[PDB]
Amino acid sequence: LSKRDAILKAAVEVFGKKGYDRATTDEIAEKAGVAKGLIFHYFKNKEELYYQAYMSVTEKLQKEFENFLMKNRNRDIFDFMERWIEKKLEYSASHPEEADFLITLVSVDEGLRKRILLDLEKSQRVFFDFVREKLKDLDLAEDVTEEIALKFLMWFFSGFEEVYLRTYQGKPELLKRDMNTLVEEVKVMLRILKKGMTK
Amino acid sequence: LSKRDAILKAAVEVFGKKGYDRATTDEIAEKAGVAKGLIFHYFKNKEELYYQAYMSVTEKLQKEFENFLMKNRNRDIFDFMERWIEKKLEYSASHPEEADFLITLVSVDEGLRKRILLDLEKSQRVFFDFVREKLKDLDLAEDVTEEIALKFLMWFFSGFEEVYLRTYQGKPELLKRDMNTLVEEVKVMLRILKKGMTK
Repeated sequence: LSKRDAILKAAVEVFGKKGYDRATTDEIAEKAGVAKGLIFHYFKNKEELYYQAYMSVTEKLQKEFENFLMKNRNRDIFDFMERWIEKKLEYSASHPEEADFLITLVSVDEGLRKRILLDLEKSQRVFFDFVREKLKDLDLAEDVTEEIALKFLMWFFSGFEEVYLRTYQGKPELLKRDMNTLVEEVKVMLRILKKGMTK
Repeated sequence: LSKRDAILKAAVEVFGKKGYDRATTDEIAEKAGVAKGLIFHYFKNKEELYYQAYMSVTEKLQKEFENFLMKNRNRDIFDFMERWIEKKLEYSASHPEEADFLITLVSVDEGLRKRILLDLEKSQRVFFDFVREKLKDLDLAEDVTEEIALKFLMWFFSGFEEVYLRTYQGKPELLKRDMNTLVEEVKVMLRILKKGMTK
């Protein structure tokens, strides 16, 4: 790995296990196998290191979505979103160090947290842009405008993300035990969205 | 008003405008028209005062729901939830001092915030207990179990609450301008839930 990459990897691991406040650059350097001074060669400070690590992990998730989109782009949008949720769930289950790291954002210093939040937003754009265009292929139910359909999905996915985080954060074995039941539930919920939004 | 009630009223007003950290008991006493020492006669400290004020406002919202339930209990559950959302929205718009106060919870000291969060939960129980029993009257769509139906509603309402707060907190004039469009959207979304969940 390049020195920059070894550091970012170790940073994801140390921030994940210790949290933002208690993590030290000294700890990250040790984990990465580099002199303590090297962290400051590549990164201004702990804040910039955290930010770059958060961006590296987000970029990875963007890349997983890109790959999914190219392979599933012809599917009906409900079938597509269902499969994407299954893929997301399997990703989180198989990348526990990344998931642990991502949840630390809650407790990051207000300045850095504020600076980050919007980056994540910019980074889901492709998904909802896709949904918007694919809603155009549907025979939408009476009174269901393309705007209402998109807003409804946004709000439901927001609520699902919120409950998922509350339920599973820090609990990988619980997620492993619940996965099958969760997938079954997702399949049904996407069929409720399909049936309620289309004629 | 009783001395206790005058204080709680003023507390809702001062915490709403100044926030938890910057609000002082001295300011609340002045607002309430009582000697500074009286606050400590009724309340142990600022934390207990905030807690009792949050509970007083929550009790009020419980009472508004109770009144609604008794007057609308025979309605189909989708018609019922739609009308309840309309009533909630009109309440928030007509009680801006209460809404301003409620949103301060985010920034309350961790100990008190943790102690409070669950109280709000216990306090929406009647609603979801009602929804659970009323889902029994429906001819649910294939694959839609009463458990999946309840979870889907919970998650959607969570996402709606989250976006509403983000959009409208501190912005009463924006809510006033958007109300009509928001109500129209709610009517359609509840019809999508009805159509997707029932045969």
